[PDB]
Amino acid sequence: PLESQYQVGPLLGSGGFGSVYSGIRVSDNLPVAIKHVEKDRISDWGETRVPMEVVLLKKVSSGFSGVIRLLDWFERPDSFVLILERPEPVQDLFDFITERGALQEELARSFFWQVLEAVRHCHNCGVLHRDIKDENILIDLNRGELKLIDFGSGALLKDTVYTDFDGTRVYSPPEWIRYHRYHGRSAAVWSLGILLYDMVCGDIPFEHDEEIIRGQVFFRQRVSSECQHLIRWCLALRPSDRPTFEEIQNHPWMQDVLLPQETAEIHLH
Repeated sequence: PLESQYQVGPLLGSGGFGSVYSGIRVSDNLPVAIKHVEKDRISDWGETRVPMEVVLLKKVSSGFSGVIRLLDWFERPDSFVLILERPEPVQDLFDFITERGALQEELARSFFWQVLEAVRHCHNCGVLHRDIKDENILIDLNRGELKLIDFGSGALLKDTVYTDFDGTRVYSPPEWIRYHRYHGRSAAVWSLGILLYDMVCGDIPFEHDEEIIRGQVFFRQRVSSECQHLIRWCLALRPSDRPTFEEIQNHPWMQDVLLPQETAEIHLH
């Protein structure tokens, strides 16, 4: 009885992922997020049959990490309901960048670093997010911690080729655009390059398919030579030419990252 143990609040948003509401667990007042997904709207089912998203979240929800955890879930006649962790106060990265514009490199470094740690955690747990972008990143404004949300387009990680994709197009790699084929890790690295550019310039680098495949990056804001270098590396046209997660985190631009709490004290408080 999901109706008894949770006090529903306002709608946080809705879209491809379904409808998400703010909530509070009547039990201990723990703040949560309640996600509703209609069964007719989900193609990927995992293993009882449940949306892949539930399988994915269970694999990454154990222990602490930078990914929003699955607290519990319920099946309804025509839909599934997922109870998600909800930090507070929070603002998604998209809104934060829309209000502040381009982010100082020190802040982008801390944020980017945390996203990398979150993605490594998922990959380490056999999960590929496939829709990494500012809209799917939550910022705990008081602790300065980022959290990954929406695994609805994800998949179990594998070393073989992927021929299916339903994530955000302007964040998808040239190989998906041209051949409808991509490998997990290298496609993730490309989306991380889009994300980083987004953070330091205030907007994404490419809008049309032709720009994605051309792959030339133009900087609309002042960005250090080292950051520009990391961005162009993540956005290498040839998948194998992109850096591994280890190479990204060992990159000159990624050194001396601030701690989440310092980050909040200096940039968010």
